[PDB]
Formats: sequence, structure tokens, C-alpha cells
Amino acid sequence: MDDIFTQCREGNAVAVRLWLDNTENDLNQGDDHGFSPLHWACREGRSAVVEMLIMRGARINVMNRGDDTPLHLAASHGHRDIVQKLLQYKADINAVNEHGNVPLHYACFWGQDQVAEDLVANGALVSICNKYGEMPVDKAKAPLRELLRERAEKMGQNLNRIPYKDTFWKG
Amino acid sequence: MANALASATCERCKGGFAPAEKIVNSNGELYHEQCFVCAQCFQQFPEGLFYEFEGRKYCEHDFQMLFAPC
Ligand SMILES: [Zn+2]
Ligand SMILES: [Zn+2]
Repeated sequence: MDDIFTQCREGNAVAVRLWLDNTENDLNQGDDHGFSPLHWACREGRSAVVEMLIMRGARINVMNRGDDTPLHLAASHGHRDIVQKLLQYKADINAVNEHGNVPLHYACFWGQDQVAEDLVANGALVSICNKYGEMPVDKAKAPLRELLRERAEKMGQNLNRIPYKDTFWKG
Repeated sequence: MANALASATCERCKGGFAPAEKIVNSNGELYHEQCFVCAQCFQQFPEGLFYEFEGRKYCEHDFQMLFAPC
């Protein structure tokens, strides 16, 4: 019963747009923790109402008070569509939070192969290697898919010629 | 002879444990202590105490931080 905030997520996409039209520009207040409307909206899933917000002037390169970019939350939601238009606006995937969590780490943490592809489809490299190598390859090698492993390694890893040019060439 | 007497699966990795091996029940759903991972700290939680909030799970500690001031 959070009044408009609760009624807003009621799916009444019309009720959230209704108070968002603040002719005084103030109701655009976040939360005591600094949560922004865009933040909550990003995880809600109503691409419509949030899409328009991002057009009002809200930037995607925003860090919540807890340190969390919408990119993470976006993939942590499961809305393939929002991700595509949300990740194609500034491609701030090359901008992790404070722990280094890349949108792909979370994308596979839940189970989104499609979106995971569009992420490395820029160059994020699926073989990034988190802080301890905690990358989808391992979380994917556990279930034993082998399906995305080959596609992942078929990008340039399994057939890796012995790298050189950095050991016997000078002294 | 075949076999594969698997039964009961992780409620998060969908693995299949023999469940007095390493399976963890929290509320009524089963999770490997491997499925016991903090979404921030999703490195396994030490001593296995975890708290779930809004679709993401955080040790209580972080959960309050998102859920309350600090
Ligand atoms: Zn499991
Ligand atoms: Zn935690």
C-alpha cells in the first residue's frame, strides 16, 4: 500500500505516467536510500513507462546508493526486450559496479543465453574471468551444457595455437 | 545394469543431489550449499546463513543495506 508507488507497479502503466507528469517537477524524488524511479522501474518490467523516462533525461550510467547499475538489474530482471534497448543506449557494459560484476556474470547467474550473446556480441569477452575466474564458462561448465561452451570456445579459445612472441625472441 | 539413482534437485542449479549429501532446504525448496550464494557476495555464504529479498538473495547484512539506510 505504498500509495502511488504501490499503485504504480499495479500494472496501471497509466497511473505511473499520471504522477510522472509533475507540472512542478518534484515528485521525481527517489527514496531515502536514494533509489531512483528509473531504478525501481528498471526491475518492474514496464518497458513503456521507463522507456519514456530515459528519454526525459535520466542517464543509464547511474549508480544506486548500494552501487548497482541498471545494466545489472536489467539483466537481473529477465526482460530480453528492455535489455536490448537498455544496453544499446550507451553500452555501459564496460562499466562494472564496485565488485566488478559484469552484466554477463548476472545474465548467466539467472539463465539468459540470448541476452548473454548480445552482451559479448560487443567484445565483453565471455572469458573475462571475474575475481576468481567466476565467469559463465564455469557456471556453464557445471550443468555440463557443452552447447554454449563450444559456441563460446569456437569464438577463439579451444583451438588456441601455442602463444609466443614473448619468451624466445630476445633475452 | 544401468543405475543413476538421482533424486531431488537444486532449486537454483537444478542439480540432483542425494540428499543427505549436500543439499540445503530453506523454507521448503532445496539448494546446494552451492546455491547458497550471496548475489553480491554470491560467493558461497560462510556458515551457510543466507537471506532472500526481492528475487535476489543477500546475506542479511547486505539485504538490510538495500532494504534500509546504513
Ligand atoms: Zn544446486
Ligand atoms: Zn551478502
